[PDB]
Amino acid sequence: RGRRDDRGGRGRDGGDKSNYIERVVSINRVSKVVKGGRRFSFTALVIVGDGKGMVGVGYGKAKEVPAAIAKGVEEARKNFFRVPLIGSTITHPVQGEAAAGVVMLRPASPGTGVIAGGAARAVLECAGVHDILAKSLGSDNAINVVHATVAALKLLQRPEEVAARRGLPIEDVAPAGMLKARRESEALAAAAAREGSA
Amino acid sequence: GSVIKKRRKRMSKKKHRKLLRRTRVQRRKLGK
Amino acid sequence: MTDPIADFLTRLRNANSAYHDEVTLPHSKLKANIAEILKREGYISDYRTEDARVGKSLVVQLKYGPSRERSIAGLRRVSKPGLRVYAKSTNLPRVLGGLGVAIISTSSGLLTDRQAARQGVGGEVLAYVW
Amino acid sequence: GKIIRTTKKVKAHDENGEAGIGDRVSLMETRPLSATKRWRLVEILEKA
Amino acid sequence: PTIQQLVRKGRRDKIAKVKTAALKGSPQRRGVCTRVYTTTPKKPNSALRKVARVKLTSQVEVTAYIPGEGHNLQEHSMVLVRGGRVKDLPGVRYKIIRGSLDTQGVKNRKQARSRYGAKKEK
RNA sequence: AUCAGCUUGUUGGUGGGGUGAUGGCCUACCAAGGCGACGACGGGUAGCCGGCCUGAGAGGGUGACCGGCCACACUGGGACUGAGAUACGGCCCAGACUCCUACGGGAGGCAGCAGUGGGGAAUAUUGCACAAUGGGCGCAAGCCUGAUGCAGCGACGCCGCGUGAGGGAUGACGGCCUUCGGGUUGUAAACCUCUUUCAGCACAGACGAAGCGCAAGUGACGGUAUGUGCAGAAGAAGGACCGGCCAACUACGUGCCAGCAGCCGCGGUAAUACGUAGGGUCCGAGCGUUGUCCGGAAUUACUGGGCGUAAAGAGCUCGUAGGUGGUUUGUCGCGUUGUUCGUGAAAACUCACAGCUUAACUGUGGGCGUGCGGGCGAUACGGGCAGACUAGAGUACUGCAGGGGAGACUGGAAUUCCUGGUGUAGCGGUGGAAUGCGCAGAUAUCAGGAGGAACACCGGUGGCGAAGGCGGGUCUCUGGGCAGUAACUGACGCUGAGGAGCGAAAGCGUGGGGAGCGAACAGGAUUAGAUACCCUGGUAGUCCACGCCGUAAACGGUGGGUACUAGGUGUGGGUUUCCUUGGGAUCCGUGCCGUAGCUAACGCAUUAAGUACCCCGCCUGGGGAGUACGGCCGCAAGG
RNA sequence: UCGAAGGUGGGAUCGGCGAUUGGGACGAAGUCGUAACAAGGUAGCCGUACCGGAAGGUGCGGCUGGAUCA
Repeated sequence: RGRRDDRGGRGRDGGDKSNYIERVVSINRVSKVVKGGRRFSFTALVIVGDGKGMVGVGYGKAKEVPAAIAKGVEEARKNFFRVPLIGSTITHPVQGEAAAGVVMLRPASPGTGVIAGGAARAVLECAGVHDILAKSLGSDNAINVVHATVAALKLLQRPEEVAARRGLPIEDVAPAGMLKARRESEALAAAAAREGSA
Repeated sequence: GSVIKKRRKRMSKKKHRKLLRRTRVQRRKLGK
Repeated sequence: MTDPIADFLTRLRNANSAYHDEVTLPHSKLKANIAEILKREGYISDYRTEDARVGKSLVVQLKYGPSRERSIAGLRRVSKPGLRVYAKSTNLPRVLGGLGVAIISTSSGLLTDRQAARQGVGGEVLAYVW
Repeated sequence: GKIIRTTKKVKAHDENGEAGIGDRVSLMETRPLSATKRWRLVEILEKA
Repeated sequence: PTIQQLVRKGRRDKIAKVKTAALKGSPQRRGVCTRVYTTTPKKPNSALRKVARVKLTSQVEVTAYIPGEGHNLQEHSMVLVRGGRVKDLPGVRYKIIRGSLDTQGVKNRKQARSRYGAKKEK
């Protein structure tokens, strides 16, 4: 990924809507032996997302690096994924496993900061979280820890969803501090939203 | 798995057996 | 047969994982109290106690959602024989951030984590379900 | 956290020989009555 | 595993794995140097490495490497050996301090400057 | 436990003795215990703690300062004095050492504060005061105090401040790159105002003392801190690093050299990795290196790991301690839990506040002190005791299947030899041959005899056994399994550290037996050469009796038990409902395919590697090495 | 009576050195072969026994982590 700063007198750079947040996690040239030598190709693990908390995971195969990055962008574009939150935190401590990828995603009080390793830091920095506390146990990789983090975010659910599963009136599903954090986060959603209307 | 591990182990074992052939006598008498 | 309640919750994880409608069990007192707690929190739908070969039996129907999806998203026996886990009042261990619940058998009977918090008594855990 | 069952071979003092093997005796701590005989037993509960 | 098996016996750490046997848990030891011969490393790295084997005060016989361009030390110099690591010659894991008791600092060294012991230009 | 037994004042009793006090503390007698796989007795190391460091915590490391206990005072014994003794600057004795001696005999004791030598990578002055606080004696004054208070020394640590500020160009001199245009150093510099902390020189000069004192004075630190003045940018910056991780790049110089490096790895005349230069980055009175510890390391995994093939399931069972325990009524309150009392010194730690120009620092008030003991309460769960139950477990009864085992007797086909026929020159063997047996009568064929071993066909993805393993037949003795009824007992269950037993083949001992096969051992051939394959011969062995040994890819590479989790189709054992052998249903077994789920992947998949509980074994990078040393078993090989 | 040191005695146990010797690790490159990986040119491996300059070879039983398919 070099020589991107450019000014063209051509038709268009085609800049348009959906200015999302896009992170390229790792690139390892992938070789293939054929008759008389090696054929080098490229893999780019592409994270895309918006600051609401919708995450994509794309996996680009091409024999050029920006081609593989662009194919990962289109593949994560094809496949988004909804993550439920509280304010800008996570709901409750989970462990995700993608066959060797263990990631523990635990919430924290706000202000602490996204503390995670670089793959999980990528998937969570694209997402709508600002203050959680994760760790990547096992598998020491990028692909399995990204995919394990997304499986960990599939083990998430709303407080309300849990209440619904059990047919119980909330209050009765959460404890009270987390309901107060719901009041804080929806209150600042009201303040920034009504400042957004004017 | 592979048989290479098995064969390294067995090389050690063989060498040792031989070493006890040749020193058999000597170990008996030097020990007695 | 070494742990009764592990076979109970084990049979609920298997019958929950394999999309079953009901389940049948050897009835006992402690399984009746756990079945009554999981009634009162709504993780299972309802249980009925039959008479059968020699003893009574516990037939639990499981509560599913708007399609085939499950309400009990897991069980885990923690106060297991060999490491029976005890809990003072300071912390009735919170489960799944509070969204899950903790079946805690205090001196007043069998309670949940929240009931062990407000009523001011602790003294066990048992399995906690989310 | 394993609740370990442990034993303790204390030594104890019967003046009247009221206890025998297998009994459920009480104990109470005393003055050091000899080299590790630091217990005397009152109100023996059950005999064998 | 089967927690009563850990109540019986289990779960101890492995081994301290001591790095240097200079002695005493001491950072550098002065030493009488003998036979300052120059060696040949492993196969991807071919050169001549300027080692000297040193009898540390701690009575042990070791073999240290002399960093820098050349060595002021001849036979029977009082060199101050610290512990290091040179991959390249097997069994030599100690480095002689340059700019020390006997062995003078490296001359015209102008950039590295703390290692190799070159004093500042007047 | 590569230390399994130790102990004879040793274990208890009585009478004395001793002590401030209980007591094998001591003694006489009597009794003969006591302590140990919850590790006794031995070996190694070590002062212990409040704490400190690290860590999300759990935990790991450590025991410096400060504080609390303990032990010792040249080495080793002993008492005396005294309210109280390891009696550091006491005594007595014996040692080792230093010293004085008129040679008769004496003297010493820094592990007090300084200080010297030595050892060492390394650790300070032979300081000044009792003004303050503590201590002693004294009616008091007062005297003593290397405790203490302070000072000196070392960037040894932690914190604070300084080495100037503001202006200043289409950006000078110089430097080094360059695409030869220029670009960087660089607003930085020179210059122009301004301000001076801190060092400098002046003069003033403390608090610490609501103190002591009956004397009139008294502060070691101290003419220090600190004030108010004067002069002037005036006296004040360095060290590492710039391949990757990991903020930061260019040229020149050497071109597998000289060197670098924490790991990966850089040097073979165009190195952003070596050396020098510019330039950048990061820190800053410091900055790098080495050592030691925690972290990252979920890499000893309680929290928080594993064992089909990656390291890892004992060859297989039986069973001692141990761990663990179905249904249900009562009782106890040992585990658990609630509450209150006591305690966890101070300091530290954390929160708030106050004090020093700020901070480090210090103080005040909370919390912490995760614990332990006493009182009172609760009884679900665990446990104890006392009971009850029949589903687990075992027994009885009726059957049923089977190379389960041992002993005994016996059967035929085939190979070899033997005697006798019939009968001749080849047979045997090979990729091709030759050693070899023959021509003395072989191989071939017929009749008879000996002797040994193995059991064609049935017989296979089939049966039985715990695992090894088990197939000619019959008889004798004996072991287990399965189903059916439910007659009995009433939780008697599960696992099982050590332990005993069984355990292919090879091998070992003593005595038999010895047909075939056959290591070793010959010859032949092949080959460069065969100490090999292939050929001809061939001893131990293979066989039986009696014992050893204890190993295997002893493999399902899968410890044992239990409950549950879509199915489909074979086959083995047995009960029953229906068609009337067919189908169904059921309990136990063994295969092939297959969902869910699981796995690193292959795969597994109701006979789990799925979901859970109980107990055991075992693993912690590869070699070194299942080896040395030591012990145990063994006739030895060896385990 | 007890009793420190001293003396005599025979042992335990921890080490240091020892001529010679066994193996082990590394070295580049030397000599000798070619055992293993493809049916590796005789399928490999386990146990054990015997033999051989060496890798190894053979026997007895086992195993697929074996092959092509009579």
